[PDB]
Amino acid sequence: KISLLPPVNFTIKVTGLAQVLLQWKPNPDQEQRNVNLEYQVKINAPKEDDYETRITESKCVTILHKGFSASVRTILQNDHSLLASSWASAELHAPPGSPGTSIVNLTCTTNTTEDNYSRLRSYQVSLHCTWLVGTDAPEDTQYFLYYRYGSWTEECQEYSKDTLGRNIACWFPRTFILSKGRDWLAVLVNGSSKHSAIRPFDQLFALHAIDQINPPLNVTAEIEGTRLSIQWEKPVSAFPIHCFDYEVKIHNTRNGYLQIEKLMTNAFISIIDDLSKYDVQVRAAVSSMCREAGLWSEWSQPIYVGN
Amino acid sequence: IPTSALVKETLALLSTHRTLLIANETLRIPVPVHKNHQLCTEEIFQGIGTLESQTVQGGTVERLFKNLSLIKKYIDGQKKKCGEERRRVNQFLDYLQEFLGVMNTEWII
Amino acid sequence: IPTSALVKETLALLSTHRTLLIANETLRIPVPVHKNHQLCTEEIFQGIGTLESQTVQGGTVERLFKNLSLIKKYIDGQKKKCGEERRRVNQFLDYLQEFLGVMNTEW
Repeated sequence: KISLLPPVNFTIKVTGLAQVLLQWKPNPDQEQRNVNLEYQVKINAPKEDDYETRITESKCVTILHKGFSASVRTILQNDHSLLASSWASAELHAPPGSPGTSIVNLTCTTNTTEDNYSRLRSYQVSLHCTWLVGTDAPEDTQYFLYYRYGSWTEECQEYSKDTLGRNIACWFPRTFILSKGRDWLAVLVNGSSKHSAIRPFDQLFALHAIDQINPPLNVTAEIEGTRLSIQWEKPVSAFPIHCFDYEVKIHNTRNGYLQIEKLMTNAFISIIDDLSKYDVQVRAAVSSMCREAGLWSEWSQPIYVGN
Repeated sequence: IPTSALVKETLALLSTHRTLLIANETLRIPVPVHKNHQLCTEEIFQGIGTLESQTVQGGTVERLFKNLSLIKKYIDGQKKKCGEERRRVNQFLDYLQEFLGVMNTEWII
Repeated sequence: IPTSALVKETLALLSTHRTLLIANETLRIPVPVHKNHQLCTEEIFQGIGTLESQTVQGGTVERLFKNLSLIKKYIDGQKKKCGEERRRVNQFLDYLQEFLGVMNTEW
């Protein structure tokens, strides 16, 4: 004999950039707990999702510039039956401002370099972000950049500007972003004007999608008579050695004969002629075995070899 | 029958049968809310089991779930290798410094 | 009190009271042969608990074992978080793929 009561005190609070905490409490009017109740979270906007939880709170990572809406059920299930209560809902209203007041085309890029300034950590991670102002963007308005990785948040201090002195690009030589990180990069571009309201913009980036991979290093090609000998070095990244995909391009400068090998090893040797001149380039990308598929590096500086 | 190249072929398998596996839209499987993956082997491979006990044992699908089962017993192997060799105090404390050091540097907190 | 500050502190204290804990040579505690630490949290804190019941919680020795206690509670919370939420298959596979990628990266 059970009629399911919905949870109460359902809250949604912003806990950081693109990050909310859903909170609710079990209905105290629900018949004395002799059976284990669970809950079903449904996210209505801006991106639809639904899942279950054993507890009474849940963190949701989501953009906020479009507002946010969620609902939570009480669920009771065995095998004979499943019971679901009515929905307890809560929403965060969309930010005040006109649509054309927001920035346009937010593009961010992370890069890994070597950290000699700090013996505390291995490798730096830089952040370069660009955007457009907007058609309905006022002439007096200003923008502010913020990012978040994990539990750390920083505001930009290196702004590039346009004609009207309103911010259009950002630069972080140093970040809290982990070079082998596997969490989202929440980026926030806020606004302000004494003569209007500005709609902010936020975006979630995956590191594997924005991390510009550095080229293979020390690319050398030697001609030992009838064969070519090529070697390079696993680029400036925090990723080890058994985790890199390489493409090596051998171009016959004479007739244009072409050979490209996608490999993981750090050296390569093939046949050619004693007759022709060749130029060799190498290209790097983190293997699909350590992370999800990402960007390739630029080809190495063309090393023309032979004659 | 090795191990270090199982994952390479196993991950590649998951990249294909994804559309087949995610066809079940009612199924809810435990997913950790944190990114410290190795702390959650028991839940990950229990999820793999539930996902196996609800999947059409097809052709190139049935192999994936043995490769996952094989990976488990490599992990099950490493698990018992954590505490069956008693060594001298303090090699234990040496290990502990590394442990707390990793949690400090690597882990997200 | 914040976990990051707790570890930074606990590490320092651990190095100070080295010789003190070194004592009992009859004592034999399991020590892993690999550095996949996150598999051995149960083994490690079993080894921790076989010191607190043998060493003297006198000076700042007591602060060490209390910090390790709090670190254990943090880790226990992380394990509890392993299966609190049950999600769609597509999200599970994302984690499994991300899981297998870490093993490869860290080996």
